[PDB]
Amino acid sequence: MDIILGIRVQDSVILASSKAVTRGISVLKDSDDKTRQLSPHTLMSFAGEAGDTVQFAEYIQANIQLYSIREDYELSPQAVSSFVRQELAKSIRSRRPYQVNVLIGGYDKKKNKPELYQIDYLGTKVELPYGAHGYSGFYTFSLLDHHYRPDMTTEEGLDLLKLCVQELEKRMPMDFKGVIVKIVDKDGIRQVDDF
Amino acid sequence: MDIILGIRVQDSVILASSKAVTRGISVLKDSDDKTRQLSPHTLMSFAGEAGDTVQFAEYIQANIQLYSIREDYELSPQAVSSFVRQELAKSIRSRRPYQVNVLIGGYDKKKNKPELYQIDYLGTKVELPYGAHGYSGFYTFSLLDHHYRPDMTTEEGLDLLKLCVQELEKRMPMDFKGVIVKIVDKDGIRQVDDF
Amino acid sequence: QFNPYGDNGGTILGIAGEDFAVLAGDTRNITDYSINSRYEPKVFDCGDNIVMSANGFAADGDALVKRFKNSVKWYHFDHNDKKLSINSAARNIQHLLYSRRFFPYYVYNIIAGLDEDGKGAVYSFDPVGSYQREQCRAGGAAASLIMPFLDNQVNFKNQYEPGTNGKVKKPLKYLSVEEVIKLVRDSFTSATERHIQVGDGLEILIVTKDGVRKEFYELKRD
Amino acid sequence: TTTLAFKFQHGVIAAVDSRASAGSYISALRMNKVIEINPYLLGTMSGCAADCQYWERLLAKECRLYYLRNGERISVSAASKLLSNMMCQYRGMGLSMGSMICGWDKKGPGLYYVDEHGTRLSGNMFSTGSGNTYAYGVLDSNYKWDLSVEDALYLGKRSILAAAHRDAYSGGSVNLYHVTEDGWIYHGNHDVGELFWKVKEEEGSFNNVIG
Amino acid sequence: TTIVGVKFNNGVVIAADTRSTQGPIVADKNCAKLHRISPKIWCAGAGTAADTEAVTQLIGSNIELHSLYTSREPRVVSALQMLKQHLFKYQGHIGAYLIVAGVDPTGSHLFSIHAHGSTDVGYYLSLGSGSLAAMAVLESHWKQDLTKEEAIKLASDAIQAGIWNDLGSGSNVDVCVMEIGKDAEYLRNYLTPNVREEKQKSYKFPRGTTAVLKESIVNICDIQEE
Amino acid sequence: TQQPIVTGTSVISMKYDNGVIIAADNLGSYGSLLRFNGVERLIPVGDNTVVGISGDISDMQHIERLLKDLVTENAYDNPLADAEEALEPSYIFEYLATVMYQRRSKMNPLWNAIIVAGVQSNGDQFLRYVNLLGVTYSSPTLATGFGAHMANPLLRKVVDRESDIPKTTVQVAEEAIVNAMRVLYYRDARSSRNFSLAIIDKNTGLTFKKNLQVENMKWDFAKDIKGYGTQKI
Amino acid sequence: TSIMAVTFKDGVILGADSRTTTGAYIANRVTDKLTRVHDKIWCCRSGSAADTQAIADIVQYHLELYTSQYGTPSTETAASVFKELCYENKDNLTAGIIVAGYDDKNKGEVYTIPLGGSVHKLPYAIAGSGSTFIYGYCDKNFRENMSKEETVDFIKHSLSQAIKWDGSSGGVIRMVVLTAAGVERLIFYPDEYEQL
Amino acid sequence: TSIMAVTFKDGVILGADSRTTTGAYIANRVTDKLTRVHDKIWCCRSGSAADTQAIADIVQYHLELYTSQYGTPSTETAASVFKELCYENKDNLTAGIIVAGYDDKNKGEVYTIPLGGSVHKLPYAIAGSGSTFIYGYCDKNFRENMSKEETVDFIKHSLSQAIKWDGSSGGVIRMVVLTAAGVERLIFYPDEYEQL
Amino acid sequence: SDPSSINGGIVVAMTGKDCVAIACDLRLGSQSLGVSNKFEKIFHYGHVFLGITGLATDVTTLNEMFRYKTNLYKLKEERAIEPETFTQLVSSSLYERRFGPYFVGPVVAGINSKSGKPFIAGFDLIGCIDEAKDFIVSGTASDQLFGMCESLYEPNLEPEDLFETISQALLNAADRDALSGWGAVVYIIKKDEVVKRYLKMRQD
Ligand SMILES: [Mg+2]
Ligand SMILES: [Mg+2]
Ligand SMILES: [Mg+2]
Ligand SMILES: [Mg+2]
Repeated sequence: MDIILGIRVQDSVILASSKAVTRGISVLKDSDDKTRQLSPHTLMSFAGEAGDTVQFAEYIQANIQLYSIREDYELSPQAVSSFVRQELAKSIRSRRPYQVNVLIGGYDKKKNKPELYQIDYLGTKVELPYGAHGYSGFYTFSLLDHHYRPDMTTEEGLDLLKLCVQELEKRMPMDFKGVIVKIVDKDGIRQVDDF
Repeated sequence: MDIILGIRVQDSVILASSKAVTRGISVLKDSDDKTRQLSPHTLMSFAGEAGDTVQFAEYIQANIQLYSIREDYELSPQAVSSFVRQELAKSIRSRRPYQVNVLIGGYDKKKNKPELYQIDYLGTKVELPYGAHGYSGFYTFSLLDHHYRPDMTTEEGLDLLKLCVQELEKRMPMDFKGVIVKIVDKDGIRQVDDF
Repeated sequence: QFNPYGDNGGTILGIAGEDFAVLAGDTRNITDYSINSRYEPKVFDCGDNIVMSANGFAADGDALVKRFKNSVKWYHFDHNDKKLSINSAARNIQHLLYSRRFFPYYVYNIIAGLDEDGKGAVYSFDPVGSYQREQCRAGGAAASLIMPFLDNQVNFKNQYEPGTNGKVKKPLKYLSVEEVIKLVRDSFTSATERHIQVGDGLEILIVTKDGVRKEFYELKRD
Repeated sequence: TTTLAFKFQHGVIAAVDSRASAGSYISALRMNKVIEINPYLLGTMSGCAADCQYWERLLAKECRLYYLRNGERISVSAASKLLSNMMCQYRGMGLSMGSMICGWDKKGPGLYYVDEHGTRLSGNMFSTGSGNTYAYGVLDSNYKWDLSVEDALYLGKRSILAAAHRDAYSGGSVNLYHVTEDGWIYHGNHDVGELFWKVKEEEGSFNNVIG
Repeated sequence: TTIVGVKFNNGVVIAADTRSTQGPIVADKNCAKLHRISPKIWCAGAGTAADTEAVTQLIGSNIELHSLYTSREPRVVSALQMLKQHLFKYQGHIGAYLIVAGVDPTGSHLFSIHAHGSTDVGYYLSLGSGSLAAMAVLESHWKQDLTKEEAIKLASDAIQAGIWNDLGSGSNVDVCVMEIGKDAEYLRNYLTPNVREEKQKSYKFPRGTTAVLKESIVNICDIQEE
Repeated sequence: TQQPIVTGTSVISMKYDNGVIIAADNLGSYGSLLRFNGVERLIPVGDNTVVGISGDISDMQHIERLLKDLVTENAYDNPLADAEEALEPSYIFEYLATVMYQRRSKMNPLWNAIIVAGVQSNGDQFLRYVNLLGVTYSSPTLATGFGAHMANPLLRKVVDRESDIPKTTVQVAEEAIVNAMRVLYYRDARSSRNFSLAIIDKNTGLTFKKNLQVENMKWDFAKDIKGYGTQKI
Repeated sequence: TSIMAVTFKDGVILGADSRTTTGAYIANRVTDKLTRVHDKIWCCRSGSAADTQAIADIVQYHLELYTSQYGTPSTETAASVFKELCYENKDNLTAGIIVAGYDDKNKGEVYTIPLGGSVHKLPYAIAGSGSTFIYGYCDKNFRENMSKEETVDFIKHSLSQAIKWDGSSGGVIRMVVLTAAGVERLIFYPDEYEQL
Repeated sequence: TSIMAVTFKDGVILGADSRTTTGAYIANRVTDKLTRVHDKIWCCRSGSAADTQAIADIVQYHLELYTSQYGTPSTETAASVFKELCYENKDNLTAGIIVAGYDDKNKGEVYTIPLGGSVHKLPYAIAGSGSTFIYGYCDKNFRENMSKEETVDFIKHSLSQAIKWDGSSGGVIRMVVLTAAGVERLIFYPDEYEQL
Repeated sequence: SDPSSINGGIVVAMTGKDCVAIACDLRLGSQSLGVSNKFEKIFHYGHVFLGITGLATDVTTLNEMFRYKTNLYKLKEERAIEPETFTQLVSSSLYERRFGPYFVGPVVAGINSKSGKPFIAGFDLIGCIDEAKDFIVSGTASDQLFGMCESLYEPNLEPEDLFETISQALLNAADRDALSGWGAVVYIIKKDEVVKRYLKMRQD
C-alpha cells in the first residue's frame, strides 16, 4: 500500500493503485484493491500506514452513504473532498492520527466535469489534472508534465498511465505487483480488467 | 546486490545472482554481473555493502591469479575457499571490516567433483549442495530441501533454480531484476544467456 | 565538551566591474549578543593586487589569510618574483582549505582583483575548498538579505523593458565604480537595519590597475 | 542537483543543472557541475562540490602523468578506476561524491558512474542528484542508440528541465557537453527560466502551467 | 530587549527599547513594549512577545472588572498577585518577564516578575537581554530621593546602554511616567537616536518593468441589487 | 578536551591618552565556592606589558611560566635585551595567540580569556584580546566574561570610539575602571571585593597597584525593602 | 542562599542573606528572604523563589483563615501547613523552608522543612547553599538560652562566614526578632560583618 | 575524606581521618592518608586512592633521585613534582593533594593542589569531602604562629566536626608533626574527639 | 520535519499612498517535490485581505475559520469587519492555541472604510502582532524579502509604482528560495477598487 496515481482527462478520472500488501519480508497479497466507492460517481483510492488506510476509507464511505440516504442526493466531488480534508485535518492533531493519504476521483453530474483531488494525511488538499502520493510522483510527474493534455480521451489517458507504470516498474526498487485501474465518468465507476 | 544462490549438481556448480543495483530510491542498473572468475574452474559470486563487494572480489581474484602464475598451477576450490575465509576472518576484526558475503562455485579437476562453498562476512565457511545469503534462503530452501538430488543433471538443476527464482519473484517485496546464471564444470565457466 | 568553533558574525561582499573590483565587509565583531569590537578589519590587502576576506570563525579566518599572505611571499621566492595571478591565487587557496578537509577552516572566503586581461575578478570559496569565479557575491551573516538585491540591481533579474511586457529583458549594461559603491553602501545599510550582527562600520577595498584603495563608511551602532 | 549522461551512436551527452542550496536558501544560481579533466575527459559532480572538484582535478594530474609516461592517452575505464581507488582510501571518512566519467577512447565512447562508496559502474545511461528520477523518465522514454547529435543534445537538455521544474533543489541553468573522439564540445549555458517557456510553447508540454 | 523601572520622589518611571527580533533578524524596528494594565498601572515585557501581551491584557481585563466591582481604583499589588499566580500555574511555559509599575491610593510601586512566578521589589530594576548593560548604568548613577527629571534621565540612559551594547536591543526609547496625584504620561519614542541615513540611490522602477500574465478586477462588494 | 576547575572571573581594560589600564580581582573560585582569595591574575612582562587572564587558574599558572621563560629566552645572546630588542606587547600577544590557537587545533585548549595590555616602543597603546578558541580582537575597551556585559557599556561611555582616546586622562580612565569593578562586585556572584589594577603609561611607565578594595558602596536603601510584593513589615 | 533560625531565652531570631542569583548573575542583591505568614510566625525561604513564594502565600492564606475561626495558631500548626504543601507536591517543588515563631505558652520554636517535605523541630536550624560551610562553626558556638545580643552575634558571625565562602550568598544580613515585646527587624551591612 | 595541613611556630602538622568508602560501604576504617614522599616532606591524599597512591609513589621516586644528585629538596620542589603530574595528566586523574614539609631555612610550608593541577601556597589548607563543613570554623579559629599544642587542638577540633557531618569521613584522626626535632606521629580515637 | 518549511511559500505586504499591496507566490510542495503552482495564499473577507504562509493544511483551515468568524461578525454587526479589528481577531484566535499552535505566518492588509487609512500587520504563529508602517514579510524567504523590501521600499508610493516595487521584492526573493516561486500574484488595493495581477516568473 504505497503506490496510487490519478489522472483527470476530458470526460473521466482514472485512478491506478498497486496490488501489493507486505507483512514483514513477505508479500501477502498481489490483488489488493486500495479503493472505496463513496458514491455512484465518486471513487477514493488510499495509501499509508497499515490498518488506518482501510478503517479511514470505510469510515468516510459510511458517512457519505449516510448523507446520500438522508438527503436522497449525491454530494459533489468537491463537497466530498472538503469533508475528507476536514476529517484528516481534525485527525492530525488527535492523540493518534490516521496516517492516510488519498486521491478522490469524481465526476460532477451538475457541472458535467471530471475532478481529481489529492489529499495527504495532514489535510493538505489540492485539485489537480494528475496526482500521486509518496514517491510515486518522483518517477511519473516528468512523463505526465510532458505528455498530458486536458482534452485527452480515456484511451489516451490509459496509454499515458501505462507509460507511467512502466517507468515505475523500471526505476523503483520495490515490486508493487502491477496496478488496478478504475475509470470514473458520467455513467459511474468501472474497472479496467486487463492492464 | 542482495540475491545470490548456488546449487551443486552431479557434474557442475550453478550460481545465480541478481542483476539490480540501487542507489537511494532509484535502480541504476538491471544487468550487473555480481561475480568474478578466480581461476578457469573457480567462480565466486558476492553480495553485501556497496563498494566493498567488488573491491574484495577483485582483491581475491588478483591473489589467486598471482598464485596461478607463480606456481603454474590452479588451486583447488577448497584451497581457494580457505584463503577467502581467512581474509574475511582477518577482516571482521579490522578497523573497518569488509561487509561481503560470497559463494564459491568450483570444479575440482583432481577429484573430478563440483564443489560449492558458502562464506559470510564473518568468515563462516560451509560446504553445501545448495546455498544462499541474506534472506534468499528463507524463500528458496524449502523448495531445494524438497526437490534436490545429488545425481541431478545440469538441466534439472537449472529447472529447480527457475522454480526458486519464481518463488522469490512472487513473495519477495524487492524487485531484483532477474538473475544471471553461470555454470562451472570440467570444461570451465560459461554463462546461460537465456534465463 | 569543547567546541573548537565559534561565530564572529560579519558580512562581506565582492563585486567585479569591467576594469575594477571591490571587496567590502562590515567592521563589527561579535559573540552571541555582545559586541567585541566595532572596528576589527576583516578585508585585507594580501599583495600582488589581491584582496581577501575570510568570513565566519575569526580565528580560522585570520589563520587562512595569514597563510595565504605567506603563500604569496614564497611564490615570489620560488618563482623569481613573478606576480601571482588572481586565478593562480584562487587555486592555491583551494589547496590551503582542502588540507583541512577533516577539520575545516569554518570560513566562507572571497578574493578580488584583476585577471590577466585586466578585467575585474571575484572568486568565492566554501569552507572545504570548492571555488568559482563570479561577478557578484555576498557572504556571511546577511548574505541572504543582500544577494537577491544584487541579482536585481546588478544583473537586472526579473526586470524587463517597458512596453514589451516580458518579451524583452533589460540589457546588461556595465556598472561604474561609483555606481557599484552605491549598491554596496545601500546593501549594508539595508542589512544593518534587519540584521543585528551587521553594523558599526563598513570598509571597502577597491582594486584597479593603479593599485588598492580603501574607503570607510559609518553604520548604525545599535 | 541534477546530472545525467548517456552514450549514443555519435559519442556521449552530458547535461547538468546549476543550482546550489544552503537549506531553503539558494546559495548559487550558476555553479559549474562539470569538471573539464582534460580535452577528452569529463566528470560530473554530485554531493560535496569540494570533494568532486579536488579529487577530479587530482585525477587529471594522474591522467596527464599517465600520458607522459606511456605516450598514450588514458582509457575511460582506467581513469574511472583511478578515481574509484582514491575514494577507497578515505572509505568511511565522510567524503561525498557522485560523478559520471565521460570520454572517448579506443573502445569507442565510454561512460562510468563512480560514487564515494568506491562503486564503479559501466553503462549507457546514468543520472544523479535530488532530481535524477524526473530526468530518468524523460530519458527512458525517448532514448535510442540511433539518436542524432542534435536530438541527443535536446534530450539531455529536456531531461534536466523536467527535473529543474519539479525538484526544488534543481534549476538555474543547463550546461551541455558533447563528447567526440576528437574531444569534448561545450554546447552552452541555457537559463531554465527562458528555456521552460520556450519549450512549453514549441513542444506543447507543461500544459498545467499557465504562461 | 531592554526594559527598566526607576522609582523617584513622587512616583515611578518605566522605559524600554523598540526592537523585536526573530533570531538575528529584526522583525519590527519600532515595537511597543510598554503595556497598559490600567490607566496608572503600566508594565514592560521581555521574553516571548505574544505571552507578554496576552498576559498583560488578560490581567488588565480582570483588573478593570475588579475595579468596577469594588468601586475602587486598581492597585499594583493586585496586578502583581494576579500575574504571578497565573504565571506560576503555567510553570514558566508562558515566557513573560515583566516589570510592573504604577501609582494607586496606597502610593507608588515598582515590581519585577519572572515567568515561573517569582516577584521582586526594588527602587531600580532591569530585564531582558540588555538588562546587564542597563543595570551597570543604574548601579553607577542611581541614588535615593531622585527627582522626576533625574529618573527619566537615568531610565533612558539605562535603555541606551542596552541599545548600543546589546544586539537584541535597539532603535528607540519609550517611557511612561506615573506620578502620584496625576495622569500617567506615556511618552512614545521619547528618544530617536537611530534614524536611517538617506540612501545613495532611488530604487523606484519604470512602469512596465514587471512582466504580467493576467489582470482582473476583484469583487470586494456584496451581491448587488436589480 | 577538559573542563575548568579553579576559575578567575572578569578582566577589564581600556585605553587612555598616554597608555592603557587593566584590572582584575584576586579571587580563585571553585565553582560556587570562593576558595582562594589571594590570587594575582595580572602578570607583568617587563616594564611595558601586563597580561590579564581569566578562566582556568592551572592554565593561567602555565601561561605565567611561559611568559617568564619567554623573558629568559629573549635575553639569551641579546646585548639589547633591556633596550631595542626587549619584548614588546605585540610580540607577547602574538606568541600567546599562536599558542592558544594551536592548542584549540589539537582539541586540548588552555581554558582562558586573555587581555594583553601595554605600550609599544614608539609609544603606541596596545590592547588586544585572545581566548581558548584562538579568537582575537582589539577595541578601545576590552573585558572578559561578565565584564564584557557590564563593564564595557560603562567604559564605552568614556571612550566610545578611537577619537575619544586622546581626550581621556588617566584619572578619568582609572575612575571608570574602579567604578566598573564596583559594579561587578554588586552583580557578579563570582567576584571579590579585593582586586589589582595596573597602569602602563608611555611617560610614567608601569604602575602596579595591589590590595585594592571596592569602596563607596550603596546598601542603605536595602533597609526599606520588605517582602516580595504585599508584605509591609 | 544562607538562612538560619535560632531560639534563645526571650524567643527566636531568623537570619538571612539578601542575594538571589540566576547562574552567576546576581538578579537581586537586596532580597528579603524573611517572610511573614502570621504576626509572630515567620519563615526563611530557600530553593525556587517562585515555589517558596507561592507556598508562603498559600500558608499565609490558611493561617489568616484559621485565625478568623479558631484564633491565633501555633508555630507547630504553621509548620504542618508548610509540610502538607511541600510533602504532597514534592514532585513539582524545590523548596527548603525554615519556620520560626513565638507563642507565650511555647515561647520560641524552630521547625525545618527540607526538600522531601519532612519536618524537624530543632533548637536552631540552618539552610541554603551556604549553610554547608558553617555546620561546624554553628555546632561549636551554639548554646541554649542565649541572650538577644548573644544570639544576634551568633547569627551575624555565622552568616558572615556562609557569605564569605558561598558565591550564591551575599549582600546584607537581615534578621527578624520574635519576642513577647513584639517584632523587630534588623539589618547589617557588608562593612560591618566582613571585618568580623 | 577529611584532610588538612597547618603551619605553626615550630613547623607544620598534617591531619587526616581514616575512612575509605566504596559507596556507603566502609572498605577501610583505619586508612593512613598521611603519606611520606621524603624524610620531612609529607602529603595528604584525597580523591581516587589508586591515582593518589600512584602519584605519591612516583613523587617519592623523583625526590629520592633528586636527593642522590642534588641533596635534600625543598617543599616547594616537591609540590612542583606533584603539580607537574597532576596538571599534565588532569584528564585521567582525580586527585586532591596537600603537600606539607619542613626546612630549616623556610620552616613549615603548606601547598595545596586541587583537581585542576593548580598550586597554592597557604598558611593552612583543608581538603576532602568533609572540608566543606569546616570552612567557617577553620577560618574563624586559625591563627599564625600557634604552639604545637594549640595546632594539635585546632586540627583535632576541626576534623572532629568534619567527621561529625561528613559520612564519607570517620574512624581515627591521624596526625604527623614535622619540626626540627624530627617526625612525630599522633593518633586520636573516637571516644576522645567525639566529646569535644 | 520543520512544519513551517515543509510546504514552502511567501507573502509580503506594503503600504503606499492611499493604497496597500499584498502579494504571494503560488508554490505548494512536499519538501523537494513541487506539487501545485496554483496554491494561492491570499484570501479576503469583504475588503480585508489576509495572506497566510506556513503549513498548508493550517493555511486552508484558518482561511475557513476566519471566513466562518467574519461571516458571523457581519450578520451580528450588520457591517463588514475592518482591518484593525480583524487583526485583533487573528491574534486572539492564534493565541487560543498557544500550546498547540497553527504553524503559520499571517499577514493582514486593507484600508479602513471609514478613515481611509491604509493598514498592514504581521503575526508570529502564536499571534504576536507586528503593526508596521512600511512593510510586512512572511514565509521561507522572509530573510530575502526583508533584504529586498528594506532597500527597494520608499514611503508614499502611488498604486502603479507600488506594484512594481512589491512585485520585484517578491520575485527576486523567491528566486533565492528553493521552496518559493512557481508563479506569483499581486493585489493592489484602493478604497473601492482592487486589481489582481498574476506575474510571469521562472518555473524552477
Ligand atoms: Mg543594540
Ligand atoms: Mg583512574
Ligand atoms: Mg562520620
Ligand atoms: Mg526547481
